[PDB]
Formats: sequence, structure tokens, C-alpha cells
Amino acid sequence: YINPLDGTYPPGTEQNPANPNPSLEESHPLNTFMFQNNRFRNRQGALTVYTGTVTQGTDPVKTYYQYTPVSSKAMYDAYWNGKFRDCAFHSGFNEDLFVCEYQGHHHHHH
Repeated sequence: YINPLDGTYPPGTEQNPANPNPSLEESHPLNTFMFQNNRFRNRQGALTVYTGTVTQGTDPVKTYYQYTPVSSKAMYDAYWNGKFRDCAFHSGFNEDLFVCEYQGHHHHHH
């Protein structure tokens, strides 16, 4: 068995050229899309997964949505096999986060 989710590609490297810096968005841009009931970032072919919200500065605390570049080849592989190619490139760009039509391989299970 090989676990493709093992995070074997650390960002900020030659092996993974994706920016290793987790990104913070105060509010979700229309170029962002949700996949697998999660929120995902597509940036120049780089796929980012949200780790959650982050607070910085206290009273008022600033809370931003944090997206960390996926270190797991399987998420990128999902892109390269044209399953994210089929969904991440829809115009949308309407006043809300874009919803992806793909939701994983669920035609064996409900």
C-alpha cells in the first residue's frame, strides 16, 4: 500500500515549487472554489487547502482564512488527471465562493 496523502512534497522546494507560505484571505475571493466539502485554492496550478481561520492582533482580533499548500501528491495528482482541470477552471466569478461539481469518487458509495 502507498499512501499518496503522505505529504511527501514539502512546499518551497525544487520538488514542490509551490509557495510554502500559508496564505491568508480576509474574505473568500470569487476565484476560490470548494471541493470535498472543503474550501480550496487554485493559484497558477497550485492547490491550497484551508487549515482554518487565524487570529492576529488582539482586541480587535484579526481573523483571516488560512490556506496551506497541499504537501500530498494525491491532491495535485487529482489536478493532473484532469479532474480538477474539469472543475477549477469554470468562470463563475459571482458574489460568493465557487462550488465545484466534483465531490470525490462516490459512485460505489452514496
